[PDB]
Amino acid sequence: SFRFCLECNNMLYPKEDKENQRLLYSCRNCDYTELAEDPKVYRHELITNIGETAGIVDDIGQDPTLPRSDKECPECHSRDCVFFQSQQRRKDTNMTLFYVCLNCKKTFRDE
Amino acid sequence: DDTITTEDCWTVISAFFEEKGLVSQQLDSFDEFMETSIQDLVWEEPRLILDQPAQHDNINKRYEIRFGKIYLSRPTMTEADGTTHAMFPQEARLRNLTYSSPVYLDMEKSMFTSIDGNKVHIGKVPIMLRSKFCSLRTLDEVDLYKMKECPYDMGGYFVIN
Amino acid sequence: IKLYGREDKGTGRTIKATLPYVKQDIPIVIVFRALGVVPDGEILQHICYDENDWQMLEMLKPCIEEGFVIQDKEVALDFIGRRGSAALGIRREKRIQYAKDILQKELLPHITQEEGFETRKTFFLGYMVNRLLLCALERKDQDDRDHFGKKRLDLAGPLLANLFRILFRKLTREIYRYMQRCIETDRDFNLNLAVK
Amino acid sequence: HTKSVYDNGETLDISLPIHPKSHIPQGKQDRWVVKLPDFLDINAEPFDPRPFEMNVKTHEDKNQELLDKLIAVNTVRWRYAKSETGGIFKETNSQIIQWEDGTYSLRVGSEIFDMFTTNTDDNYLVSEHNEEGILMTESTLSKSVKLVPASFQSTTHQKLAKALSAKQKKESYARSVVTKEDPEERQRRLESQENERYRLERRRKQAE
Amino acid sequence: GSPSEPIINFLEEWGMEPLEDYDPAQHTKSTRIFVNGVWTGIHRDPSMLVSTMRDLRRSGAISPEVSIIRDIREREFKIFTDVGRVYRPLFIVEDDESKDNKGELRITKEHIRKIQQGYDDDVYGWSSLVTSGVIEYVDGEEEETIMIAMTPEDLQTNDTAKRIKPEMSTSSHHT
Amino acid sequence: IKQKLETQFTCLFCNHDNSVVCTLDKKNSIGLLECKKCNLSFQAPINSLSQPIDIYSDWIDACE
Amino acid sequence: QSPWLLRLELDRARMLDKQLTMNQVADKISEVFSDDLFVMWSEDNADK
Amino acid sequence: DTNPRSQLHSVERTFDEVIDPRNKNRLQSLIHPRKKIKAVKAWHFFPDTSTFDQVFHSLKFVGSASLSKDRPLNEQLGQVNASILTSLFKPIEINPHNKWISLYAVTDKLSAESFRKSFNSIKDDNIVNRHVIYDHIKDFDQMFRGHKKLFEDFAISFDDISDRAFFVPIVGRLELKKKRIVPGLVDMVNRTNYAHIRMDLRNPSTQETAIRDSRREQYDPVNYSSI
Amino acid sequence: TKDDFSPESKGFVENSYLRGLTPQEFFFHAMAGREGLIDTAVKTAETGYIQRRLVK
Ligand SMILES: [Zn+2]
Ligand SMILES: [Zn+2]
Ligand SMILES: [Zn+2]
Repeated sequence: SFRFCLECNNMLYPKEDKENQRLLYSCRNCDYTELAEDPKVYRHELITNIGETAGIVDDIGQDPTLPRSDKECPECHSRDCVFFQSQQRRKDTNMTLFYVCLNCKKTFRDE
Repeated sequence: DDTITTEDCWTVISAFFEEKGLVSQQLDSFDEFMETSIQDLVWEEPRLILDQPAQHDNINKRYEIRFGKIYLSRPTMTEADGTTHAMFPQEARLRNLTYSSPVYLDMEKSMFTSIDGNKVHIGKVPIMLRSKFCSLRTLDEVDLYKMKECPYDMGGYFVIN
Repeated sequence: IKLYGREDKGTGRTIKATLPYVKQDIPIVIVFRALGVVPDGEILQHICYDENDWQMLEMLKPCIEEGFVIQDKEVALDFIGRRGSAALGIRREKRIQYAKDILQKELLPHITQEEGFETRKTFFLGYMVNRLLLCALERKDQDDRDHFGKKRLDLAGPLLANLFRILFRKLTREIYRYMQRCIETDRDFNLNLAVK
Repeated sequence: HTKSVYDNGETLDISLPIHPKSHIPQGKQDRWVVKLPDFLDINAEPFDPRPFEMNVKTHEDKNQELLDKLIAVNTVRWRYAKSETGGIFKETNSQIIQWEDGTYSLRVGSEIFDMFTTNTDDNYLVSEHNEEGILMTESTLSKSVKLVPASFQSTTHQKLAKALSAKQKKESYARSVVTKEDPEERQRRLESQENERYRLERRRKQAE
Repeated sequence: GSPSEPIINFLEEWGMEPLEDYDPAQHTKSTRIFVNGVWTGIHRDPSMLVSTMRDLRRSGAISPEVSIIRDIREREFKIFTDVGRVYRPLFIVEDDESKDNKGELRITKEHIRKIQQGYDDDVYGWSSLVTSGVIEYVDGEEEETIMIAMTPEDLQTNDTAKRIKPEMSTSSHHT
Repeated sequence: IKQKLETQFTCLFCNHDNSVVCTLDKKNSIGLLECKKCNLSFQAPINSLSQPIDIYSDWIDACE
Repeated sequence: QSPWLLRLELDRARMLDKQLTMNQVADKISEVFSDDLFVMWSEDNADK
Repeated sequence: DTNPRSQLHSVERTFDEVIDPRNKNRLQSLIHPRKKIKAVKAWHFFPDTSTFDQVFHSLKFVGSASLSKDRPLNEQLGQVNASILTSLFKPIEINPHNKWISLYAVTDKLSAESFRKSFNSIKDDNIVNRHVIYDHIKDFDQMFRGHKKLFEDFAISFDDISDRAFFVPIVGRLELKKKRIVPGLVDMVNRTNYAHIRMDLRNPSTQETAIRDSRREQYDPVNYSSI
Repeated sequence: TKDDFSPESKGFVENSYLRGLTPQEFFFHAMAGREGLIDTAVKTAETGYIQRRLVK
């Protein structure tokens, strides 16, 4: 998540003040500049796990084509649950199941 | 209630085939084309406009013609001698004719002038057999034999030459 | 909407859109500003729907960096018009009008054709870019080409409609030519002779 | 620091005429913008039974007539009601009902239409002053409200369904006709006449 | 092929809100709505909308060949009135939990006897079955989102000659 | 790196066609249009996405 | 030297599987970049 | 029931079946057809007589032009603020191609509060000369969409003491977006708008009031018809 | 149901030809047979070209 100029709406780029030795975010079409809070200017993940469990919707229990199991919900302890494998579909994706209850909709595994 | 068996499924399938038939898609598509598609194709470009700023007294004359309704007719055969009569598919097959019907278009001509038309025949469209515009859609079972048409024939094809 | 740049190749992964009657590909930020959404925050709102999805944001960063040169609607329209494969030497005002013509019409015509109705086109561009990035990030399988639910069958209706449209356009052109030829005599043509 | 562009200080001494309001909002200058459905209409004019009865229109098209009947019976109206004490009062046929869940519903007669509210920010109502070319704000439009039929069994929904179902059933553009002669006869006879007058014109021009 | 204007009218009537009233930050959970491939609006309660559209199609108000698809995973609700889509009929199983007839075929012996007679008891053919809500057409894209039983015997839970039916033990229960 | 390209544009002073050559230097961000017959030189700034059509349009606007 | 810090986290599991040493990686980087980059590496007993 | 007599009879039947808001028992008798939930409160639905002469437009900010998004603007104008509730808009068009909107507001909270109280309490015929000075804040690009029908949109205002609900027509919708002024046109920009605008409150003239009454005579002729 | 890796859900015909195939097994077996026909009708031309090149 990156921020934008509050008066120009354009993207703010990181900058360093030579005299102050501080990190700043400065727009390019305007003189607006704001102090940087975090030092993590850039991050790149070679191996990532996002998109595995993030694929959750509140009304996934209304799908009739999804199998229904009897795994115990940690939160609601309901007798009815719906499970599915990982939404991320890379060639080396694990086959672990994600179980969703009909009340709390918490995603968990059998591991 | 009572359970549904396989024989009831076959009763339902029999109802399906009693209403639809086996070539219903061809006939339905052709009926849709003749009923509405031709008129919309004509109205896609409903105006031909010519203008002329005559100075030969600046007289700007605009000549515009508009396309109106589409009139269709039952297929008809026009002999060499001149007589025209209704045509049935068996005669077209025997005489190597084409089972087609004339198409008439209303053209309205306007002469706009600022100083500063009836059913014209545009062509003949072949008619799909047993469709809504075919002569065999009516005629029941008995007359179908007098016209030398097989009652088992299902239509869905054209007769060209 | 092509996504240039291979895995760890081609420097930035720029996105260039292809428009009808335009000779060369155009970066997506430029066409977005051409439709009339100049700030970058609004463009990101149009494309993405989850600010926490930093992966698609870092994928979009090179496109913004490339398109940063253009910062106004009119200049973007002029850039689109310059490559619009029209006559050479067209004036700037006529170039902008030609760009507006080629942008309102012929660009996603199935959505709309009337004026002042281009927000939907911007939203659909956002949807297309979202789908492209989503498949590029391997989050979804590429659309199946053999999926029979995405096919259509042309029966006698559509085929005859296409053929009749062609033939009727030919007849209309013949009538037009005959009218031009026969007005020189300034005669009351029967209009039953113009048709063939 | 984006310095202020305008520093001339030029000022206009324009005075606007304002009229007293028949009512004043209490506690909040909030209003709800509501989209008007096709099956619901607003008749701001006072209800005049005699012109209404004398101006009812009957059409051959059943769908159009049914739609007009539905919109007329569902139209919001008002009329002057003579009080039993001899005074005159404004009487309306429309009411707003709030249920126990807090939802709101627009009621016309026995018909009830639910309201779906979506919060909208930075949306305000203004009053236009065309003669001076300036816009004067009025209040804030906090929520956008959609009107939805309560249930399938509602008569309005059933009439709408009937009208829309039978509207798309009628489709027949081409009109049939009977050909009595050769369709090509006009072209050939007119071509013969044109060739005849071509020959006559050529002879005249050669003799002219 | 069918005109899409009635579909848009019904969608607007039943609470769909157009695109100009849409902000991605605000409606972070709303469902998009496509009609013939164009994004026309958004909706916040897609379940009741799809139920209403399906019931309207079954009652005959909407043309039975109109395709109604809900993609719960992608938060989309697509509608097709295009020409050239291949469909096929299927029986309808009463899947309403609130109904006593849950999990049973809607068609009963009364419909069968009406079909055999040829008329209703105050012409009764295939179209009457389709518009009475016991049979409906589905195309190749709507089939992605439905669960079909092979035979009416599949709707309820040692011979060397007869064939073997699938066990289907992966699912504790089926709807 | 200066890039020299032969273009089919029309000079507005000599009216000879196919006698226009576009010289753009990306290093200094400049573009020069020279008439092979008139010997006239037109200079205009260029950007990273500039193309000979851009400089030609700039010359057309400057001419009028 | 520049204030810009460039760091990267190595997967301990695969690093052990490939039978590699942090010193070896640092030496390879130093050899390919001479003295143009100052490099520090965490010990093998670090959590990451 | 296509008979005009039947339609009229339906109209009077609908008129007669209006539930008295004070009748608690009859209100509780009414039940939601689907929710099966009793009614709590009711309001009469009436049009507004004093406001039909004026023209109302729904004004909205699109995208980054949101006042909430503009943090320095909100801080300057106050974190409902009376300054927003008393803002002025000035549409100025140099040419068909170039168009924008000018926004003005009262920076002082006391002056804005006094003006808002005076404006919202206009029920008598005595108005104090409040020479309020409005300061320019920002300019936005504008687009307009018009309603084909008169009452396509209507805003609803409530009045609990009278148990009524007054609705007003909406003519069109105006959308505003943030506009970055070109550096080459600031010279003409400084000659377009103004740093301040002074508003003077005066009682409406008799002729203008008569014109407004004549305009309103279309809706309500019993209380406004000329004699 | 979705995400079903059971043998009968991915094309394992449990029955025999004498016993008869269920509709799902029938469709899967038809898919396999179609693949066989396509493979033959495609490889024949490639093999013919290869043999012609070898002979030449
Ligand atoms: Zn900026
Ligand atoms: Zn639970
Ligand atoms: Zn020259």
